[PDB]
Amino acid sequence: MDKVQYLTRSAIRRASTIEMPQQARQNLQNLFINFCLILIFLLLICIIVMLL
Repeated sequence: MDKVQYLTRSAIRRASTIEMPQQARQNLQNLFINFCLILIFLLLICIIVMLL
């Protein structure tokens, strides 16, 4: 790596934050529900496997 490091930095930062600063902020919300889903369900799936 040597050029793909700065080329990528400007590929998303100067494209996904200047053209969709209002949408990207709202879309990022999906990261919260996804983690919370996998974070709370990873425990429930164990209740049935540890009993049946």
